[PDB]
Amino acid sequence: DEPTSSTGALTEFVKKMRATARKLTLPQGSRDWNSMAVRTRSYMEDLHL
Amino acid sequence: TQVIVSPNIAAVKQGGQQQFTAYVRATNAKDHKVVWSVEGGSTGTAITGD
Amino acid sequence: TFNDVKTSLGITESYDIVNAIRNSQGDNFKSYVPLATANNVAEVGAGILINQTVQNDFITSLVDRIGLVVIRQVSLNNPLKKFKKGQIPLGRTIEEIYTDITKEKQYDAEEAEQKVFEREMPNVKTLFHERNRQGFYHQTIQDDSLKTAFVSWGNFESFVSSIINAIYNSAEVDEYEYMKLLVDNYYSKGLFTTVKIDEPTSSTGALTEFVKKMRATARKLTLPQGSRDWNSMAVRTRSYMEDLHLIIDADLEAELDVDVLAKAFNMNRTDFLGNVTVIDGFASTGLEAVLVDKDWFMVYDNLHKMETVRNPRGLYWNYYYHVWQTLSVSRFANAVAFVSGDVPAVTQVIVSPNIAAVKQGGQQQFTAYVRATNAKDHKVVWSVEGGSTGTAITGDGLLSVSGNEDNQLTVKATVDIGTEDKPKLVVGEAVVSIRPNNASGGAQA
Repeated sequence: DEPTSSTGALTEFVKKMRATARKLTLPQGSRDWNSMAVRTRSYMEDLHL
Repeated sequence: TQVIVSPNIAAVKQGGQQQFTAYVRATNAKDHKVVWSVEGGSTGTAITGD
Repeated sequence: TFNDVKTSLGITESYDIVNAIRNSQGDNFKSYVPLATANNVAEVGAGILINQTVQNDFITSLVDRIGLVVIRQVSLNNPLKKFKKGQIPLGRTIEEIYTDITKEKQYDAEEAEQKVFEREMPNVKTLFHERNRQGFYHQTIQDDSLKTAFVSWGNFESFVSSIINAIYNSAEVDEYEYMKLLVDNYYSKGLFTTVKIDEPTSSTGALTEFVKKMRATARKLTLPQGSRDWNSMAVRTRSYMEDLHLIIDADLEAELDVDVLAKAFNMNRTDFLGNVTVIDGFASTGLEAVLVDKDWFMVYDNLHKMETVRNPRGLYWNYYYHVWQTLSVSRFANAVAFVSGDVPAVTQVIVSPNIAAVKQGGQQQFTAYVRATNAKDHKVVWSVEGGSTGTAITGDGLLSVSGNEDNQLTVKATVDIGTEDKPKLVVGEAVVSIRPNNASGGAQA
């Protein structure tokens, strides 16, 4: 939902943020976040929001 | 599962108006309807829709 | 001199504390009941204005003396003097020039064969400031008659010094009111970029919704790429965070102070993010928290001159302290006025460089920059009021004048808001002079 629409929608956006940014930097990686669908891994110092 | 009201703590001037925002936390996206109400107070203190 | 007088002279006296009250009830005024000299303290204990020659209580021929002289001194300083920018001896007008960015073209070697020496004009907007105030502060000190009023030389000098400090305070009082006036001029002329807020005094949510628009606009003003909006000339300009100056009044501070900060474990995250200065004014309606660059003020100086004459026949000096200033506002700096209450849908329609100077048969595109307040509406309606019979603007800003066009034109960018039965328009304007073509003219095939 739009995070500017409320405060309750704002914290909802943060929980979807931090959960996603942890998924990008798991040590086993995933196929779910590229578009070539390869098992890649990000690092926290590389992610730019 | 629950409903979150914006400005959970509000402190409104007499005569003033605070817009409130409901945030329906759900699983199925049915965009559920809200009924607003207010407990305590006068006859003049009455909430409207939205 | 003076004959008799009452003691209460300018006293309106809501209730008589002396006889009508303290002598009357057995109420909370019982703490003042046992006082023996209370009817005297309540009488002249506010100060008196007209001095009598009160006699002495024992030797009635003697008089009572003034035992102390308390000359009280004030020093009045302009809180906005840090925005003052200099002095001009010679000249009247200021030519503030902005150059703006231009548009990219595509690389093509085959076309580059024939367009080496083609020319493309820069995008340069200028604006103009000229001298505004010319005033003086007359003061007269008649030193020799004032020797009758004092006994000490140390009090005589501290009084004649005080009158010299009655001007130089008034030169700071009136300069402050003129620098507030430039703000309310700039809002009345409709030139701030208004961010519509609620009145922060009403609900503390409306206060906290105001801090969010405050910090956002401050972050938006200082984005390194700059932004076209937030100023009245509509150029791409970039503010520095140390150069933003949030000008609130004293009430809006204590809203943030008591409500927001008091209950903030992290103070810097709900901070105003500017160099917050405090006034007690803005005078208009709903206007508060004017967030400006420091280059917004174009206050210059022209004369600070104390000129004296002495009348020798009557023993006095005249003190004419002349102040001449150029009190104006740059529009190339960017300025935001958080106006509560109801504001219009469109505040202004900024148009293209308003000096187009188009040759007969030429074309010129005019770019509208609508300063809408809320979210979206408002297609622009164009117009060629001025000369005609050939002069025709399209739905975009192309002018396409004529071969016969002579008179200057007024290109209008009209935005209709409000009611269809009384259509309130926000009409931005642009001027263009028409120079003759002189080739491919006369008659034509």
